[PDB]
Amino acid sequence: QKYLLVFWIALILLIIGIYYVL
Amino acid sequence: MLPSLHDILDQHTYKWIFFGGKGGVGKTTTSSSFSVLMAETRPNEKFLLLSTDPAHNISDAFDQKFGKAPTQVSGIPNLYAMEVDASNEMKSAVXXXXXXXXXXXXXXXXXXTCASSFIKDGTFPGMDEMWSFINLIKLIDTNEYSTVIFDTAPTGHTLRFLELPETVNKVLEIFTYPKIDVVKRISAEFRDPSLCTFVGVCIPEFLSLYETERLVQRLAVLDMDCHAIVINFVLDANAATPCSMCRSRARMQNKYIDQINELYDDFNIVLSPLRHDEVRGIANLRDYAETLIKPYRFCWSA
Ligand SMILES: Nc1ncnc2c1ncn2[C@@H]1O[C@H](COP(=O)(O)OP(=O)(O)O)[C@@H](O)[C@H]1O
Ligand SMILES: Nc1ncnc2c1ncn2[C@@H]1O[C@H](COP(=O)(O)OP(=O)(O)O)[C@@H](O)[C@H]1O
Ligand SMILES: [Mg+2]
Ligand SMILES: [Zn+2]
Repeated sequence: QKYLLVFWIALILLIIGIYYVL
Repeated sequence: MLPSLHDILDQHTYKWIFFGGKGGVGKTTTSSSFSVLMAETRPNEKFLLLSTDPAHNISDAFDQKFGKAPTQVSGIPNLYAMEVDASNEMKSAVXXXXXXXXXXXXXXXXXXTCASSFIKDGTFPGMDEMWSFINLIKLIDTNEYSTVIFDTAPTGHTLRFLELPETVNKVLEIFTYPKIDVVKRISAEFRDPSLCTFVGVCIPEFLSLYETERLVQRLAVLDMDCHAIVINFVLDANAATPCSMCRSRARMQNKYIDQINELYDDFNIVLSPLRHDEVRGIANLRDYAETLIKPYRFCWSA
């Protein structure tokens, strides 16, 4: 889950970043 | 009280209509039909249909092809169709922000392109819900159509889509004009009963009870009105019928049908019967809509 957590952080960043498109 | 949706058409003030529920009950067949009825009745206005479900099957109902851009139906000019996908937004974006994203990830990795290739294959969870909200907002801004109809996906996702604007405005206003006012006006309309409305679809089984109660409870939270519901896949048989199968299934349905009426008697409950063949083509649609305005005549009717 450690590396996956980074992936979760990677995916969590896409959600926050995609917000700027709005 | 009256088992029909005639009260809906009279209220021209409506702008947003929804059709939600479980899968395999007629969410698409029902929405597409209701739109045709409203168009032929109001020829001096525009109307739009839209599908938010990845399993886009509207084209198979009209026997006509549709794309990711708004098109016009051959049978009637007043109506338009459309379907949103996630392979066009990424295609148009195809980065600048994504690059900076990696730097942030690499940073923490230190304190503790190749990634571009990942964008090609996609497979990004939630993209369907994220990009979909973007497309609608672009279409919602335009003010040429009068109303909009939705063929939503299962309840598990449509709810999370409705809560998105309420959270975006929060974080935005917490971290911070044309953009914020647009979303603020949208969430305002979705909450007014004189403009928006949500309709449900189910079948006479056991899972309908739990699903319907959970749906209404989560809608009352958002202050969205549910003024009616639709039942489908009904049999017109009775104990007098000789077929044992048709007789057994009917007894199973008369049970749950009576339950729903007692709980939500305040709502407009309508019953749709079973048909011999499928529902494909404008021919079969205009016949399926008559059951929603004038009620069918069943055996036990009176
Ligand atoms: N009244 C009906 N009688 C029989 N089959 C129906 C009826 N209404 C819809 N169907 C069919 O049931 C299937 C599921 O309904 P459909 O409209 O495709 O929506 P969904 O995919 O959301 O279940 C489709 O094959 C549809 O054409
Ligand atoms: N052979 C069958 N005859 C009639 N109803 C069935 C049959 N198999 C399943 N069902 C019922 O059809 C509904 C859908 O099937 P279910 O097993 O619940 O899976 P799913 O939710 O994926 O459709 C349920 O009410 C289920 O009990
Ligand atoms: Mg469908
Ligand atoms: Zn039979």
